[PDB]
Amino acid sequence: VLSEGEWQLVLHVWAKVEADVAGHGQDILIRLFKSHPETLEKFDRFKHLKTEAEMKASEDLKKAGVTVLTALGAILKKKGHHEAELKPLAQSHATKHKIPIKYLEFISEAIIHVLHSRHPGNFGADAQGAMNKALELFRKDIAAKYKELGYQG
Ligand code: HEM
Ligand SMILES: O=N[O-]
Ligand SMILES: O=N[O-]
Ligand SMILES: O=N[O-]
Ligand SMILES: O=N[O-]
Ligand SMILES: O=N[O-]
Ligand SMILES: O=N[O-]
Ligand SMILES: O=N[O-]
Repeated sequence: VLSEGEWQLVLHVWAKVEADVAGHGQDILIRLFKSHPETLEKFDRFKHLKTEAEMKASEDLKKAGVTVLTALGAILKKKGHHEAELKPLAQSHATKHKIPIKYLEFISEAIIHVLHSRHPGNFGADAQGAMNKALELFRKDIAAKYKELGYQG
């Protein structure tokens, strides 16, 4: 359970993300795909992209990134009261996309990497720790839902 102060660190850096969600989503998904190429294979629509340049020019990839961060933002803004939001997301990611928890770990790592790079004004050690705690809570609650749904994750 996060403190209100931890949530405010999370939401203060999230506010900067929201200045340009598309740009942040491109940097985050590209970092994920570069750092863990096997994750790109889950995306039928742009799994053929070969290079970072191709990835940056992909309007579909950009839209995916917006979709991810907007859904994650809505979850973060619930400050742990995210049961309703997590239901559909868990279901799709368990049953349709087949995203293992290990891959949610990799995207959390990519998020933290990009925020650290872009937002040193709002992402010092305390803020990074709060964001890690928020992402760990997300993964914990998603993992519990996966088990309910029948997916070993
Ligand atoms: C913070 C973590 C994540 C969030 C909040 C998120 C959110 C979303 C949302 C909102 C959608 C659209 C609706 C849906 O299908 O549920 C989506 C689609 C998808 N997500 Fe995620 N996602 C996350 C992580 C991942 C990861 C790590 C992968 C793969 C390694 C993944 C693979 C997919 C795929 C394959 C689709 C379908 C995209 C398409 O139609 O081309 N997601 N995700
Ligand atoms: O009270 N701030 O963790
Ligand atoms: O895309 N960052 O390595
Ligand atoms: O496509 N924005 O959630
Ligand atoms: O706690 N949300 O499943
Ligand atoms: O409650 N969403 O399946
Ligand atoms: O649960 N929808 O893919
Ligand atoms: O993308 N992780 O450093």
